Amino acid sequence: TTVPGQLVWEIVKKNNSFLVKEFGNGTAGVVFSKEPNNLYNLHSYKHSGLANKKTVTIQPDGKDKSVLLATSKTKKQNKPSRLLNKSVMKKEFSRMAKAVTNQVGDNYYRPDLKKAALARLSAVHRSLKVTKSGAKKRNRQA
Amino acid sequence: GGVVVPESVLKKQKRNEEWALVKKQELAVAKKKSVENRKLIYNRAKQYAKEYSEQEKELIRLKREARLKGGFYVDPEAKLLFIIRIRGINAMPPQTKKILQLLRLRQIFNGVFLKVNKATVNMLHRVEPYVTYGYPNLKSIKELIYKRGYGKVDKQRIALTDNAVVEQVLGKHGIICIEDLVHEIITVGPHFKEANNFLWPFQLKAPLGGLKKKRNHYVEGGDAGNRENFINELIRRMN
Amino acid sequence: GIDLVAGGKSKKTKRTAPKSDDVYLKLLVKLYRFLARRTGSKFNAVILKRLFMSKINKPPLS
Amino acid sequence: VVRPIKRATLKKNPLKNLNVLLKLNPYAKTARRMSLLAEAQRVKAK
Amino acid sequence: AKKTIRNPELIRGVGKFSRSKMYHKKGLWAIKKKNGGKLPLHEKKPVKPPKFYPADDVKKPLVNKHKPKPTKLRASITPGTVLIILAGRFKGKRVVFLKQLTSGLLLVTGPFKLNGVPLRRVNQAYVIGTSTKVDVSGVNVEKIDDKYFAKQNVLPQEKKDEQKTVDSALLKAIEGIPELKAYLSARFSLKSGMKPHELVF
Amino acid sequence: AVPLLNKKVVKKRVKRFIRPQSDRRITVKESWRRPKGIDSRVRRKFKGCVLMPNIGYGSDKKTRHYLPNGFKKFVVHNASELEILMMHNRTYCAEIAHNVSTRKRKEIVERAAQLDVVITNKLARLH
RNA sequence: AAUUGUCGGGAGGGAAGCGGAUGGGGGCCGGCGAUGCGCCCCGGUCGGUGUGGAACGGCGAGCCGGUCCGCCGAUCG
RNA sequence: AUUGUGGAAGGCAGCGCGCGCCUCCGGCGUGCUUCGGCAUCUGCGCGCUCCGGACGCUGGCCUGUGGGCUCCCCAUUCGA
RNA sequence: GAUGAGUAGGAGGGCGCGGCGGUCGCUGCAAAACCUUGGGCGCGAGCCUGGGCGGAGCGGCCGUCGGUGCAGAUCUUGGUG
Ligand SMILES: [K+]
Ligand SMILES: [K+]
Ligand SMILES: [K+]
Ligand SMILES: [K+]
Ligand SMILES: [K+]
Ligand SMILES: [K+]
Ligand SMILES: [K+]
Ligand SMILES: [Mg+2]
Ligand SMILES: [Mg+2]
Ligand SMILES: [Mg+2]
Ligand SMILES: [Mg+2]
Ligand SMILES: [Mg+2]
Ligand SMILES: [Mg+2]
Ligand SMILES: [Mg+2]
Ligand SMILES: [Mg+2]
Ligand SMILES: [Mg+2]
Ligand SMILES: [Mg+2]
Ligand SMILES: [Mg+2]
Ligand SMILES: [Mg+2]
Ligand SMILES: [Mg+2]
Ligand SMILES: [Mg+2]
Ligand SMILES: [Mg+2]
Ligand SMILES: [Mg+2]
Ligand SMILES: [Mg+2]
Ligand SMILES: [Mg+2]
Ligand SMILES: [Mg+2]
Ligand SMILES: [Mg+2]
Ligand SMILES: [Mg+2]
Ligand SMILES: [Mg+2]
Ligand SMILES: [Mg+2]
Repeated sequence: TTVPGQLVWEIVKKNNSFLVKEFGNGTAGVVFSKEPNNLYNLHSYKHSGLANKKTVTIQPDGKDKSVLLATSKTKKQNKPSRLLNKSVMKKEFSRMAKAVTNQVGDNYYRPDLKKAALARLSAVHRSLKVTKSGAKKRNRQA
Repeated sequence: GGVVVPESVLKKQKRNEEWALVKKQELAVAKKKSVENRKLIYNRAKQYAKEYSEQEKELIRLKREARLKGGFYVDPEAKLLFIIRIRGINAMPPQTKKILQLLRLRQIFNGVFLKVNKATVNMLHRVEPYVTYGYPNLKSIKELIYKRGYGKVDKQRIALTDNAVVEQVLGKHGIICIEDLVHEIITVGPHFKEANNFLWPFQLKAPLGGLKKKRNHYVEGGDAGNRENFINELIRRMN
Repeated sequence: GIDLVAGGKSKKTKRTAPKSDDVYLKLLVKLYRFLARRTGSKFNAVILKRLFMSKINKPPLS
Repeated sequence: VVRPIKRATLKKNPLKNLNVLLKLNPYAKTARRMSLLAEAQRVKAK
Repeated sequence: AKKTIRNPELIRGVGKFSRSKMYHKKGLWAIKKKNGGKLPLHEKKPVKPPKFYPADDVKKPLVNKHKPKPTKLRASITPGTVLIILAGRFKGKRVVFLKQLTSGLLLVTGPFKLNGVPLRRVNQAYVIGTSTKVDVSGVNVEKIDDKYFAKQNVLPQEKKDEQKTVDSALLKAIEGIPELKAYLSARFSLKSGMKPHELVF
Repeated sequence: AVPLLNKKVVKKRVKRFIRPQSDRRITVKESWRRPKGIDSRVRRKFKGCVLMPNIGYGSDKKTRHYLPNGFKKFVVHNASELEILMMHNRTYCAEIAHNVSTRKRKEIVERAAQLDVVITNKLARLH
């Protein structure tokens, strides 16, 4: 959020319940964020699911290899129960890829997250296929 | 028909082409300026090359002319010196330490050019055992600037890979190419101070073949002091 | 060896950022970091530097 | 009011690399050609 | 059109004639007249959806302008030259050099009858070229190339006949030179006090 | 998973920095301590003595903290934390925490196979 | 932990240990080292323009969209 | 002999072949010249190269008596 | 782009110990401690992990706090050559 996103980032960038830090604060330090609306799970203002009004969520939905595509509604920032515009997709990857491009880049929602969303969709879709059948290739070549 | 482009995107897109248009014009304007400069530096280099040969033959003619008349021809005193530091930075008396800093010789085997005048010569006389110097020939000046020449741009050491580096600093003085820089140094032109200061002190290597004795003067068989035209022989082995 | 002082490095210290943790001040610093860089205005550069300064270096004006 | 939005070159020895020398001193090519031609005439003359 | 290069090179990258001379030879003056006193101006020469989007942007290597050149042939090695193999199972044997293949390797023959070395490829770095030359004018190896030595054990009869056809033309030349047959039938070796850096080959 | 790293790992030093005289005295442990003594020959860096660690030994920043397999380690304690590496499976490899039960390791290992996430110690305590 | 016995490996011409560099002998390590990818047809499986509904969205009344279900056409992926 | 750091740019620089003819190691037009020559005409298109940092080919080997090792014991040269 | 010595001394950024306010987890399908010729990471303080032993607790992260880090003191107590 109800306040500017830049202000929220100043507050939550140091400490929040979704911040995962390991190996101290030296060179070995590794930082990740695990909020559901962070495509790359990176602790950055770009990918933050807390400091941006417009965010993209792509994750498995229920069963039957369904993929949920949810985007935060701009006018519902103060209504958590109705903030997400969910869209369950259960078609081919090509159809799902077009839907993500339409709801992220074509409407100028978050064009800077188009690449991340498609990669996120690609990763989620591949994992669903493996779960149904199981691992068959080690993906170690090249 | 199709998603309506928001006003913000249109405004950014409109300005991008304007910047691109202005940016594009620079290449066309710069390209024409560069083309003219290549002809300019080509003719200057041709002119400088002719001048060097004429001076060499002019000196020979004068010496022969004096011989024919039975007199003597005193060659003009050297206008340019090349100074190389041959001693380290340990156990430095305060006076020598200050003078070497003013000469920009802060490291052993560093080298610099120096104009000849009573003020500079007297300074050099006071650091005689710590340096060796002489009169550099055209070959030595070319090799140093071409192989180990670096320009001081905004107090940074920049390799003289392109003539643009030379023009960026010395352009206002008429020096736009490395050949102009060579000509200014060799002839000690009106803008020698700026041209010479623009050159970072040369970081020479240890001499191939070594030194005789750094602790004695060149006259005694050592390596310190004025060796006149024999500095060129040392420059070959250290460049 | 090289005859320099402290290896040619600066021994001067100046504030490159505010010491405060005030989130609003940091947003102002970000705003005027951009203005100074993209405009080259001397006014913006002066404003940016004074935002770093301590309390006693920002005295009140009656 | 914002102004328009805006790596080290490996130094090569012009005394050995011809193209590098010509980039700095275009007249070097003319000097090189004349020296080669002049030597050829002297060798032939002898 | 022009039959020979206009500007021969005195050295690599430097032509014999200057820009002013080349303007006369290029004929730009003649071209200017034919086009109304102006040099003609030309014009510049005028998909499937991905099945997987990588999470990390792919990096492509920068352009390298250096192109490999064909392997050079040592001046000491000329067709018909006798070579000494320095490595491998045939180390020390003296063979006859036939030609250089496109890959840069040397095509050599024993001949197989004299020393049991068939048509084989030998790297130039592992041979020494002697001063002995045997005529190979009558030897035809135009049919042999790199593909002739490419894998895909019994040696097919086709290659055995091919060896004999090339070998036969070479035996007559070898027999002409006295003591050359025995020379090619004996391996080179170093004896006591024999200094390789002093030997003449 | 194909590691994204392509530059070779160059270790400036593979030997550890052992505390001076830790061999002589049992009570003096091997963990490094800077010798502060006035006469300490190790502190004064006499040749033929124990070496002291300094910043010069710093490894290349591009290959720092990379395991020999070509990935960086991230410690996971449950299945949920494993999912954080879904979009970094070419850069980060998971390692199950030492104190995770064998029952919960099976879930993590199974989930990692679906996500193509490398597990460094996937064979731990399953026999 | 100091310290002791035993079994096993190894070394030793008035100390031993330690830094650096290899080697010998051990011990240990399959993310210690891949086996995929692209294009073809055989079969199998699973979904497909234009009109109807369901629950919503982006831009700000109105335009501009995707998801899911059904019906036609299309006949590929 | 040592070495390939970078991974966004076919840029910069110097040339070649076409855009006019000839007998083709060369010849044919202005300006200047020390009579040898000359960045005086030398523009465009497509290419080449000592040109904004290494690419290519081949073989060996891949559960072996193989490979690797920062771990262990020991030996040796130098240091201590 | 330049540059790298450091006792006494100063300062910065970090490592580690035990609580407290929060937050995220682990554990009888085996926590802490301890053992190891297992392996790895960091210039380093240290950290992560395999195996063993053990049989009931423990850890990460943010903030905050302190009876918070030992080779020496003819140091203290206990133990042992
Ligand atoms: K024992
Ligand atoms: K080389
Ligand atoms: K192998
Ligand atoms: K030793
Ligand atoms: K806690
Ligand atoms: K351990
Ligand atoms: K604490
Ligand atoms: Mg002294
Ligand atoms: Mg230097
Ligand atoms: Mg020598
Ligand atoms: Mg001496
Ligand atoms: Mg003395
Ligand atoms: Mg130094
Ligand atoms: Mg100091
Ligand atoms: Mg280490
Ligand atoms: Mg002392
Ligand atoms: Mg354990
Ligand atoms: Mg014990
Ligand atoms: Mg590279
Ligand atoms: Mg220091
Ligand atoms: Mg603790
Ligand atoms: Mg032990
Ligand atoms: Mg801890
Ligand atoms: Mg307490
Ligand atoms: Mg205390
Ligand atoms: Mg104690
Ligand atoms: Mg003490
Ligand atoms: Mg005591
Ligand atoms: Mg006691
Ligand atoms: Mg006793």
